[PDB]
Amino acid sequence: WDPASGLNMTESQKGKPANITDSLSNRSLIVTTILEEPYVLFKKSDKPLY
Amino acid sequence: FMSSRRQSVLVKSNEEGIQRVLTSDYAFLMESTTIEFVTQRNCNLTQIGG
Ligand SMILES: *[C@@H]1O[C@H](CO)[C@@H](O[C@@H]2O[C@H](CO)[C@@H](O)[C@H](O)[C@H]2NC(C)=O)[C@H](O)[C@H]1NC(C)=O
Ligand SMILES: *[C@@H]1O[C@H](CO)[C@@H](O)[C@H](O)[C@H]1NC(C)=O
Ligand SMILES: *[C@@H]1O[C@H](CO)[C@@H](O)[C@H](O)[C@H]1NC(C)=O
Repeated sequence: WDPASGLNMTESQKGKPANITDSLSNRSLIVTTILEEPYVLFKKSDKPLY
Repeated sequence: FMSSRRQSVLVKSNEEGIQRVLTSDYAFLMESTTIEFVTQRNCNLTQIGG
């Protein structure tokens, strides 16, 4: 510890390999999709649609 | 159809819903106990469905 810096931990250890697993996740699956009548068309409304 | 134009077609009362049927071209959705009262006091309106 050092009052200017803070905790400079030398944590950085090996005694056992990493705890469970890392993260592979959502990825949101972007879809290439054009607008075209009645397959994909815009909505009309009064309040703004975002 | 109604949520797109909530300013246009949706009204504030039963009275303002009957006046827009009598003047405009409109299909106001009442409850069946105040369709029976309107279609006796005014013989130019009707109940469409069941
Ligand atoms: C007879 O038909 C006419 C037109 O089809 C209607 O009367 C008018 O309808 C228009 C709708 O386009 C309204 O804007 C007018 O206000 C109506 N006239 C009146 C005097 O209210 C209605 O279907 C029928 N008119 C009758 C039975 O008087
Ligand atoms: C923390 O300690 C290491 C150990 O040498 C040093 O190299 C480093 O400059 C120190 N400070 C920070 C902010 O990492
Ligand atoms: C329905 O409307 C017509 C014309 O607008 C008028 O005769 C009256 O208001 C209603 N008809 C009847 C029979 O009451």
